[PDB]
Amino acid sequence: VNSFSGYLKLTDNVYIKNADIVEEAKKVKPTVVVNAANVYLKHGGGVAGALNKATNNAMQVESDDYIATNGPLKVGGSCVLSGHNLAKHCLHVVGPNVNKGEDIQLLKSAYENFNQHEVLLAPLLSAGIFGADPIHSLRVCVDTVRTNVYLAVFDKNLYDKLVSSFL
Ligand SMILES: Nc1nc(N)c2ncn(Cc3csc(C4CC4)n3)c2n1
Repeated sequence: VNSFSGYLKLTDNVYIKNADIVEEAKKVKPTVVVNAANVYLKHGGGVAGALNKATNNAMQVESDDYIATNGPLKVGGSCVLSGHNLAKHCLHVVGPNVNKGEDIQLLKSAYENFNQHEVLLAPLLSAGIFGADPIHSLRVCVDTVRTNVYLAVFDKNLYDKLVSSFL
């Protein structure tokens, strides 16, 4: 038993809700919140900009030190950093950005990072400003993630479309 509430159950291990990942995180304090990161951990907009703002820019400060030490992530890769006031940990995952021409097949590699964590609150990778089809992203999530994932979908219209079209 865990503290997530109001989710619809899609599969054995995948759950979905129309919600603000920022407010969902501050209420739940999940062990892991997933950020829709880029390779530079520049948290300027979308989910990343929202999460970073909610941390009072502490996420960005920590991320800049990470990059200065380690260099950029790979597309499809991830790193674990602090969750600040939102979660114990933040798993920064780089899905391919279609608006940069990145290969959508790396979306499966991106979701594989979730399997290193037993339970996660997450957005749909490569959705929103990353330019992928959120319905494809949901299918890849369901077919790749085996751990327990709670997906927060900000847009109510999109949430209803994801549920109604789910096979
Ligand atoms: N659940 C939730 N909460 C927010 N506050 C929010 N903002 C943008 N998106 C959609 C989204 C999913 S992946 C993504 C980035 C790759 C660009 N953007 C949001 N989803």
